[PDB]
Amino acid sequence: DSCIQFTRHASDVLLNLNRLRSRDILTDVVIVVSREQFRAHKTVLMACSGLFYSIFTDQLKCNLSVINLDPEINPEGFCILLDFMYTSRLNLREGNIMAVMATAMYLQMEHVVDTCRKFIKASE
Amino acid sequence: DSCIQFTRHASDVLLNLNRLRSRDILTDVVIVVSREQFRAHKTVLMACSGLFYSIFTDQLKCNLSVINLDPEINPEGFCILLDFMYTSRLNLREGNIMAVMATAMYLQMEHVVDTCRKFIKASE
Amino acid sequence: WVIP
Amino acid sequence: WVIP
Ligand SMILES: O=C1Cc2cc(Nc3nc(Cl)ncc3F)ccc2N1
Ligand SMILES: O=C1Cc2cc(Nc3nc(Cl)ncc3F)ccc2N1
Ligand SMILES: [Cl-]
Ligand SMILES: [Cl-]
Repeated sequence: DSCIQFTRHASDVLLNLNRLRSRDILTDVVIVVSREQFRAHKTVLMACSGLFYSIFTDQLKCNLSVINLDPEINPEGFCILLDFMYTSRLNLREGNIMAVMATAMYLQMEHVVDTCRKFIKASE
Repeated sequence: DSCIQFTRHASDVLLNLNRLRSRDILTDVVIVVSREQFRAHKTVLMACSGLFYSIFTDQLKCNLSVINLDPEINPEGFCILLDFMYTSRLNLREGNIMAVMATAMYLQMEHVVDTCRKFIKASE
Repeated sequence: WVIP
Repeated sequence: WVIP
């Protein structure tokens, strides 16, 4: 086509979606990771994770307001990944990289799994 | 912080939100612009438009599944802006620029209003 | 704004 | 991935 494109649009949209999350505006699901609860927007989770895409495209699960993750999932790892979904920034540290990578494999977030593998390989 | 950032994340999120819109997945509002109907995600509309942000933060309007726009709004202008919200690309043409600018002023999409003003000024 |  |  003959369209023009606003370079910062996608980043500005994501920043606003994170502001809605902060302010608990139109959040429509609670993700439970053992004793912790995380509120989020189903559409953002589906856009970022192959696991959430499969969950919320299921005719029965799409209607659930609470999703319980596998008890082996670390809440801090999930929190770091949820922040990445809404900001593009990943708080990867020596002390959390194994939990983050395991969580990203479970959530099916291939780009995160890729950078974790690379950072682990560099330390070996 | 000491975060790393995935450059293409925001663009990939927006591309996936547009794929959900295409496939009518988790759309939760119908915007009526005279005889036409447009299905969308309330969160994407709020992230892009000052008018939708004000509508869906209102304690009564946040619960509506149908929103009727002012009868003076042109459906093609709205369609072009809805596509911009989900893609960052604006299909601006000599034949639609006045309707697009009027619609962007009503929707409170300041960056679009800015480029329309500039393209109009260049033709004068 | 750019030409994509 | 970059240093933001
Ligand atoms: O690593 C990842 C990230 C990821 C996100 C999605 N999300 C969607 N995919 C499509 Cl094709 N349309 C809409 C979506 F919301 C699916 C698979 C995967 N795998
Ligand atoms: O030209 C524009 C585009 C636009 C979008 C928004 N959206 C939100 N603003 C904030 Cl501060 N937090 C969350 C949001 F969804 C408000 C005003 C305006 N004016
Ligand atoms: Cl990813
Ligand atoms: Cl805008």
